[PDB]
Amino acid sequence: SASDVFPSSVYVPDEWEVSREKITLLRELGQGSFGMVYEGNARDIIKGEAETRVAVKTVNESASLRERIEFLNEASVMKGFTCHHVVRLLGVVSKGQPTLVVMELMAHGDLKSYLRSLRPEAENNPGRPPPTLQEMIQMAAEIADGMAYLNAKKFVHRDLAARNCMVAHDFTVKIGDFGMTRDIYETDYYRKGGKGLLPVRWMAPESLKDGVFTTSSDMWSFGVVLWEITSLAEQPYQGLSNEQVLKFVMDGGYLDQPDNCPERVTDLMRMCWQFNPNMRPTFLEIVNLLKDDLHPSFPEVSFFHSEENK
Amino acid sequence: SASDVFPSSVYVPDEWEVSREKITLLRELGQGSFGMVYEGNARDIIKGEAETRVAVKTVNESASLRERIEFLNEASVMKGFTCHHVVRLLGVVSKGQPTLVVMELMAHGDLKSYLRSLRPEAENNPGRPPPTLQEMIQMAAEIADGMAYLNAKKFVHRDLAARNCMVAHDFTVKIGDFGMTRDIYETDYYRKGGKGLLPVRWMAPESLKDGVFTTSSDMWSFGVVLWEITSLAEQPYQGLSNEQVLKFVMDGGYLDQPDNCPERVTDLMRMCWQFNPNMRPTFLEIVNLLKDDLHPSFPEVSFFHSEENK
Ligand SMILES: Nc1ncnc2c1ncn2[C@@H]1O[C@H](COP(=O)(O)OP(=O)(O)CP(=O)(O)O)[C@@H](O)[C@H]1O
Ligand SMILES: Nc1ncnc2c1ncn2[C@@H]1O[C@H](COP(=O)(O)OP(=O)(O)CP(=O)(O)O)[C@@H](O)[C@H]1O
Ligand SMILES: [Mg+2]
Ligand SMILES: [Mg+2]
Ligand SMILES: [Mg+2]
Ligand SMILES: [Mg+2]
Repeated sequence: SASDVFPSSVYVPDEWEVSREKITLLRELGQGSFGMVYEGNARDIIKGEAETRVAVKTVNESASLRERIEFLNEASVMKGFTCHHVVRLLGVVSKGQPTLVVMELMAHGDLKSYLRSLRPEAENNPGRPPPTLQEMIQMAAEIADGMAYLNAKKFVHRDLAARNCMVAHDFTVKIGDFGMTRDIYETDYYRKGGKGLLPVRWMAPESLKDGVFTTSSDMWSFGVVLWEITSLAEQPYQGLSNEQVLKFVMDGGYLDQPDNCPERVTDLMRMCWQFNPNMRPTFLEIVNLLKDDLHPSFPEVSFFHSEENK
Repeated sequence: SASDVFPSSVYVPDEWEVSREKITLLRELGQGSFGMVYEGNARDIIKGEAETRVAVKTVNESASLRERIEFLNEASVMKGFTCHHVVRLLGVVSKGQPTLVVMELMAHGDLKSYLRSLRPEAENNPGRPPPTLQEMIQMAAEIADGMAYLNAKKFVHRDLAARNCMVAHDFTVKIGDFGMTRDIYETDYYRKGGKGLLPVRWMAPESLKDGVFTTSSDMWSFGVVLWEITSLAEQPYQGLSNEQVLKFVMDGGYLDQPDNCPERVTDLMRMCWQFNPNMRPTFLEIVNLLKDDLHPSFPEVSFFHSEENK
């Protein structure tokens, strides 16, 4: 026997582990500043499905230690989430280099790019109109549901923005990009000490001031996401500097409604941009304002309608 | 930088990992033939709970390679289950020796021992009567619910018996012991080639004959569990040899009702012991026969009543 060598050498297998050769990579779907996203195809990673289209997130070998730490923690938080409106983790490859994070493919990429492509002028226009009021309401409901779920799990996303909302083949939007996501179970807030690049244009006054992040500051970013949707992904506060935005927002400033913004959307933004974080709605309330005019499938898949929303 | 060393050395942390020093062990709750079960106490393994009473499963260093393999696979299947009527995995310790599997404490141990302790004669009698009809129906419903869940997840337990049903502080019974559990997703059965000690007294005729195991053969074992409950954990087929049991059951034999067995319990056994596996009920049907006379909390916690039972 070599049963003494066993507990030393083979450990409890990680459920999430997929064998590297099961992954075939097709093309680049995105370059971050240190993170590649590929479209790919995977053999036998979902029970019953012989092959599964997928997105594969990696970090380049130029990744800093901090970047590797963050990707590592992004990978872990994703393991805990199961929601139709949150980008699904499907597997991890940790045996060898590079480390792959395998996720459901969101075929139309991120919302920001998607919105910009729907500008009439866009060189990459897909041949359909910009979003209808209906579609914008459906988008908002999906995003808020997904955010509602994460808040029910006691995480604050901290980086909600159209660039981090992913759009599927059927046009369903889902929250992605959990690098900045923090557990808030014990205290209901996450406080950040000083230095650390986070985009000030999506941030709540209190976060700008005290580095405090709550589900209510996610609500602030949600308003900015509504704004991107109704402006087809303009730059918020164009022609002001980050520094100028910081001051303005901390003083009570916020964005204007985009031209011809629907009154319903405008109304949600006003709620999102209440200075007092206590006064902003919850994501569950957002979904509740929208629930009567959504696709019929929404109740069958949403977090809001599920039993888990106890 | 040493960012090149990182992907080599630190991997995605396993969510289930608990640090060994968080575990304090109090006393032995059971010796298997190669597996210790301890009562213990764990610091900070459930969010919100400062300390958690627990059961800790290990294997001794005398464990064979096959035994270590099995414990390893028992640990993995448990990771996938979340049901009030299935013994909950809480964590694993894989850093160092020995490997610990940390589970919810089932304070009254296993049903078999529990039943025997309720015999009036028992030296270890706790000072309460044997189980009432009501309590036996509640037990049966809990076990069938738990088995219903596992079947919904496409696993066949293969070793259901009072010795593997665990009894909690509040007297709730839950399925445990997944060493023999097999995935049946693709085919709906698991076939076993020849050698491998499995107790013939809990087994279906077709399993005895063809080494085939289905949810319907789990239903067979469920009947035997009803029998143990109504006989206060007698030996099934006492005074016959395994060999004799094999032949008898394969021929159409089964157990007699125990003395003064309730007609309701008798009725379930008859269903469980239909020779044709197609003719036996499903665990969901069992729970459905029992649902109107169960504790009020049953619908709030059961698999049967949950949305997941889609
Ligand atoms: N699951 C998925 N399916 C399809 N495309 C995806 C995808 N995840 C990301 N992408 C594409 O790649 C781009 C970058 O994605 P993501 O937001 O995950 O990268 P990132 O480099 O910003 C992560 P971080 O902010 O933690 O460094 C997205 O804007 C999107 O178009
Ligand atoms: N979660 C738990 N809480 C309390 N006691 C437990 C327990 N799990 C097991 N025990 C006690 O230890 C005994 C052995 O438990 P278990 O059925 O897991 O051991 P085993 O050695 O039979 C596993 P295997 O069949 O895979 O080798 C049980 O009959 C029970 O009394
Ligand atoms: Mg990036
Ligand atoms: Mg991003
Ligand atoms: Mg044992
Ligand atoms: Mg056992």
